[PDB]
Amino acid sequence: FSGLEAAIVLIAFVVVAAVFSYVMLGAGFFATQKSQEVTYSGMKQATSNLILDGM
Amino acid sequence: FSGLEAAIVLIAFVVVAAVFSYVMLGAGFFATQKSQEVTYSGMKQATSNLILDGM
Repeated sequence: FSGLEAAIVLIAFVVVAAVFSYVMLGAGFFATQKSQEVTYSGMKQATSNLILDGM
Repeated sequence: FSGLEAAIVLIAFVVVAAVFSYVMLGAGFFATQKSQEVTYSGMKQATSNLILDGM
């Protein structure tokens, strides 16, 4: 049994990690960038209120 | 009984040895050179992965 083949796999473990890492970050930024949008809209929802002024 | 004839055979033992030796090496290099190819392809199999980037 040789670690030469272990290397072959070690790539695969690392690569899928990096790809998941890659996407999760992308998934994550979008998660954040979405989480930001709802907040900006959230405050804009309340503060965009319009009012009847006087009689 | 004379070793003169033993020589005649001793050639034959040596020759088939050298031929087997000759081929086994050739069989062996190919074994190795094959063992290398699968490894190169093996890493190339994992690392050649392609990815969808972003939305």
